[PDB]
Amino acid sequence: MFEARLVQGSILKKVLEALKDLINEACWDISSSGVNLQSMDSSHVSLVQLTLRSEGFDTYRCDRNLAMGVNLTSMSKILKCAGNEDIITLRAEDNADTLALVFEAPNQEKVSDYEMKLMDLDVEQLGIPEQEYSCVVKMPSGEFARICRDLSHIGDAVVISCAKDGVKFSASGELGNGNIKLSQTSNAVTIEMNEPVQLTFALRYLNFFTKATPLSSTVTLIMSADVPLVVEYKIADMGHLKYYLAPKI
Amino acid sequence: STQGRLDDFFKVTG
Repeated sequence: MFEARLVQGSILKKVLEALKDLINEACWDISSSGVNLQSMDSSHVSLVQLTLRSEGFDTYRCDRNLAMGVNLTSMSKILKCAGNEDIITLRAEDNADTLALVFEAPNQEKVSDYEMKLMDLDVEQLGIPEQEYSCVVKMPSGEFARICRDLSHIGDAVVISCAKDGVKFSASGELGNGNIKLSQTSNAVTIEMNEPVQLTFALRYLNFFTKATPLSSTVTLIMSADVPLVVEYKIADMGHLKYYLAPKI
Repeated sequence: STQGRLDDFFKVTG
């Protein structure tokens, strides 16, 4: 049987709050090492890669390696029924068509048991050439979210450009045009440029990603010429949440 | 000008 117990249930709540809007269906890969997930939106414009190492769990067991197809909308709803300090436990049989979620209230007197149904899914194989670390940006996750929200009012897309003055985000609309410039001096925002890069992206998806903001204090942006953008959030020494995004033209 | 898809950059099969 599979059994994964997590003390900080907030993490799982936060995870699905991030995915549900970006992705509806997804397959959960389980192993002796931990929990992983990988799926692309219907438009294949974006890809998600989740990693949750077993060592992060208070109690972990996985006899047989699994691949659980799931409705993330249906699954996020169940996690609404969880509190931010409920110990969450996931449970399933070696041959599972259902997934069991158990929330333990900290009051030590309330225990919820939700059991959801799985779906048969067509998984995708990939496919990735490893990044040229042409331009990399470490900065507060909130600030990134703010930036994406601001320019979302201006236009439908953003132009990101690197230099050693720093990195720059630009949007344009019938209203006007706006440019936010970021410079390094800490320490905190950090810009490591090896080459000047310049690409365009859709703000819609960036605004989806930023709902993963609560997971990390910082966000990382790996950018390379004519290859998809990478947006990474670390998950408290438990793993990482990685967003891939395809540019335009 | 036109939104790209990851299949154009990554190798996708299923």
